[PDB]
Amino acid sequence: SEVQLVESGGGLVQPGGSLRLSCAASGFYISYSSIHWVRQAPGKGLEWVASISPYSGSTYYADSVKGRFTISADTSKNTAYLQMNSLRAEDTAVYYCARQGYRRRSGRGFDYWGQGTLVTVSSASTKGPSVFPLAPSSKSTSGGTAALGCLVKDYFPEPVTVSWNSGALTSGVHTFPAVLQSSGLYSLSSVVTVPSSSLGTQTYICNVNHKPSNTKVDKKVEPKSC
Amino acid sequence: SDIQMTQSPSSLSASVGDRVTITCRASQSVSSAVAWYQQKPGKAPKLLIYSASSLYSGVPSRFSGSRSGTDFTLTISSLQPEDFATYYCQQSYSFPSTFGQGTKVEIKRTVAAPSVFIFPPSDEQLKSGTASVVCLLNNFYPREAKVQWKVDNALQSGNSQESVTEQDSKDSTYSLSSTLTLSKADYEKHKVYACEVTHQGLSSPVTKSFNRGEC
RNA sequence: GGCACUAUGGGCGCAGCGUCAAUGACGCUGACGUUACAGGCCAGACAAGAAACACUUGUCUGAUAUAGUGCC
Repeated sequence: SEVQLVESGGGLVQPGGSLRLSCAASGFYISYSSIHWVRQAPGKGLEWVASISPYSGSTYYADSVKGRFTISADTSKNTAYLQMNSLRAEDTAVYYCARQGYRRRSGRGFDYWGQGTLVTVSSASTKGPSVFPLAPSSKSTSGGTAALGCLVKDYFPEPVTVSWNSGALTSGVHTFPAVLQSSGLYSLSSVVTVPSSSLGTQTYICNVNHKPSNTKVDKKVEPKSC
Repeated sequence: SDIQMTQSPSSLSASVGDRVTITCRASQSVSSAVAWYQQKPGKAPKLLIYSASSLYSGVPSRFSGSRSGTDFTLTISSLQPEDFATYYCQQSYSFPSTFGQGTKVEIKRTVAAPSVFIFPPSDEQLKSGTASVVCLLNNFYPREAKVQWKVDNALQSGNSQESVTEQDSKDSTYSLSSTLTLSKADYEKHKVYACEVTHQGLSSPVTKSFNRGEC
């Protein structure tokens, strides 16, 4: 269980840029394993990217990256690298490094995986999100339950972190996936259903946190009446 | 000539206790050089099967791998609440490596109807010149549900974007989001905005709406 | 390119020839002897080595692989 893999080095890059991921083997020696990079485009499945083979240092690449990406290990550092050049947007994914287990114990299965490092390719720039309240119209309360939420609009890139009332009130909370808009920015909205007795008695404030732009927003949600 | 690994089905909706089978076919022979991974959302993949039928470690016995020619199948003998991830096949027989595009395996529950809520834009948001009208479908099952935007009994199109949760853990429901985007000018040109939901749980499509200054 | 014939390890000495040293050591070259013993060479299949390829080792199957000399 001391076996671990840790990726690093991702973030946003313009098209045509370059990014160099690391993968930090702890608990075994990189020297004696095949090491792979697998990416996962957001909303998609797994796509294989590359591998470097032990002893011979022989490498292999995906058809799609064969010429822009380069895999390498530093045995002295117990870290395998990924040199991504001349990035394109469809290179955007979470990138995972994985170890091929021992020939006589797991065949060619990848038995330990990293955590994943996210990499966005975009010529869009950073943007903090604007937080608007979806106010609970207690104008209607049938099952004694109104719905309230925060609209988190026009940010880039993702992720975003939406707590509600600072970690309390986790129950019935539905934060949605972001969606890309024709603008090229993302928008998502988080909601929570609550008793409409406690409407007013309790006060409801969503906790947004978009660290790519260093914005810690807090927005209060409440109706406005006549 | 890459070897393609065509996984099927793309989706699978079962209930606990069921026997489940997921197939994958190699466009050429891969010998038995085939792995199976389970992936739950946000997390890294877990190896389940290596060498097409041998079970990696930590894998319960209900899982099992199978080969027949170029036809590789994972089967779960009796589905458990834990065995509700996406599943991928991989060929490692030649380079470049290949994966299936995955199989999403979802819980099956009783048919639940959506509780429909609708939201005008904010004064803050209209203070800045754009109007987002957001409608909410809450805690229903199954997934497939139509949402129709009428503005003054007129169907809209293309000015709205949907968004759906993953299945809940406790009651294994869904929730869906829809957002009509407008310039603040176009928003102020109309009075009736409506959100029309057709779902199986509804005998008749349920509608929610509002006026412009309605308070 | 084909055919024939001939040669092919390891020590151990012999010579020659080096390099650093500093008259030391170890290489390199012998159809140069000698020899317990045997190997050496090329390729394929399969296995194993922390091992998809490459590398190294083992088993199996073939013969090959070099050079030299003729003839065609």
